[PDB]
Amino acid sequence: YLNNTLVEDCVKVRSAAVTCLKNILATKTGHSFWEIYKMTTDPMLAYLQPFRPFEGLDDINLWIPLSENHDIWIKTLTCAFLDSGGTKCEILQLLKPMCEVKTDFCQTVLPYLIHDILLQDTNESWRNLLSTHVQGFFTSCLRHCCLDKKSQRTMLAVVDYMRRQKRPSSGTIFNDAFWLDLNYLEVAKVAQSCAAHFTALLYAEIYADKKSMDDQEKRSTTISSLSEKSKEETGISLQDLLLEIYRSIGEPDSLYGCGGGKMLQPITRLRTYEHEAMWGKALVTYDL
Amino acid sequence: ETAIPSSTRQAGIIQALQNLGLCHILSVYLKGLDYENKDWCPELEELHYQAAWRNMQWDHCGTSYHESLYNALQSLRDREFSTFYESLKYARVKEVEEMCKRSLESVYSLYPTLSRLQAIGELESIGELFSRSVTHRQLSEVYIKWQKHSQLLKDSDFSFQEPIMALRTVILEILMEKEMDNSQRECIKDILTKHLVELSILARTFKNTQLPERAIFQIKQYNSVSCGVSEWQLEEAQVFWAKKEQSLALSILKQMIKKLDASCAANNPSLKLTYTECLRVCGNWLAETCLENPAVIMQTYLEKAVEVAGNYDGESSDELRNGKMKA
Ligand SMILES: [Zn+2]
Repeated sequence: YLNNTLVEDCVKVRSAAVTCLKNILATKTGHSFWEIYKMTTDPMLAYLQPFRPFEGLDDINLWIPLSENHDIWIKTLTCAFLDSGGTKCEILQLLKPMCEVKTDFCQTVLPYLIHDILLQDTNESWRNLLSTHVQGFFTSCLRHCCLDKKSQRTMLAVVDYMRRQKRPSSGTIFNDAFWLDLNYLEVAKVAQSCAAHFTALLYAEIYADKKSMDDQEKRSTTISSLSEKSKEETGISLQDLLLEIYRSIGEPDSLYGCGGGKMLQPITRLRTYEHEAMWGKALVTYDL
Repeated sequence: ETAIPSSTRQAGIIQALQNLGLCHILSVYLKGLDYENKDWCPELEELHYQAAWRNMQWDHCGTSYHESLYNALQSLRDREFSTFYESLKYARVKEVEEMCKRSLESVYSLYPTLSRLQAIGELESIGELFSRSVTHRQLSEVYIKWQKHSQLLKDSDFSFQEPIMALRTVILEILMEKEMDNSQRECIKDILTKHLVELSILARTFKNTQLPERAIFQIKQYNSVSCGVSEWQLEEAQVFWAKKEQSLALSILKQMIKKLDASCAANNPSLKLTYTECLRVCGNWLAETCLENPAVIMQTYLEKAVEVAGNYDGESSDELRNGKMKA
């Protein structure tokens, strides 16, 4: 990415990029990278040959200063994360001068620095704080607050990247998807607001599995029970979100599973009428 | 088709919208006609007044029958009786003279006039009842008289009965609107619900599904669900069955059965008879659609209904023996 951003017209960005090249390329990590990377047949070797803590993060305003200030928000998040002692790798510490002027770098390295910080977390000290802050951010987004889609899509990308990270302890992909203590219904609704139907459906399934596991361990459960429990606790009905996902995705026969053709609520009846192209009764239903 | 002259094309469109259960759409369409067309012909003005009184559009301001009916309804809503009685008398005189001026010779032509005069008489009776006060016994006797007369109108056509039912619904809505909070309000609400369900069966027997749906919507607007489901849930299930929505009706009826058989506690014989009717309806539906083998559904529904009816037949009432015979 540094090589890609080194060839732009702006001079500050390329100066920062070459300084980063000189910094990381002079470390032992750069030497090990060169030793591993010398065997491949890539002209990048020719290109790069000549170049050879919790107090500062707890702030409700710092996490959501989103009033047409997405770039400032990501920049200040990156600065506050790098200045803390959580970061350990030199390459994850010396990127400050360049990321301050490049907007896309902050977005593309925020999940990397988050994962690096959570790797060295002890006794879930950082895990709980980050989970609470991310949950608060999602709740703020769900407020009726009119935030630009860039923040939600960046957070969805971060969550998707963190879902693919292997847990240091023994576990499965189910434990991998729960790197942070979150309920995925809110993230699914956010993805629905961003037209990310597949990710929203996956997150809804993950949340349903988590609720089922929690109920099973509490005892040691139909779709309507889960929907009413989500409405009571979270405030958002899971059944309606699943119906919206199955309708907007265009799948032929998927809305009937969530209650299509068997739900007394007028909304489901209207959705079924639209899906089955029964416009004659649909118009009567809308008027009625 | 645009070749039809607008003199009758607009009337046909309005009639089709009325018979399709569309009220707000008809109101907006009529407002658009008023915007695009300035002058009003007698026929379209009469249809406008009919839609105004039928939809309770009190915002909109010789006189036709529908105009006189709307004026009488507005006067009744304003606690004015002199103009109300005068308007009803004028409507009666106009209808009688218009009917007798023609050559007659046809029985079928008498039916609309008879229906209009019956509506005027019903409004007169309502005004007499509401002249000074309303009591439970008076409302009960009025409702039983109306039900008896509707029984006399079983063989009549739905076209001549629909205005009567619409006027009755409007009257009950007006009484509900201007009723103080007491047990009388509950009695009027129950009477309104019963009238709406009777209208639902009346329209269902004439291959109509939009008016029963509107009646169920009004019931849901007024009545509320509870632990013990009433007969209007069963009526909604039947209406959805008539709309070729077999799955939804079956699911609703199964939910009703699950609610009834777990929280019956012999609270009311009416609940017992409606449970028996629901079981019989479910058995008939499963027999007709054949979603399951007869062996289990028969024992689950038909014998259960038979034994429920036979275990509490100590009153020998007609409303129980007819249900037992039907089961
Ligand atoms: Zn907002």
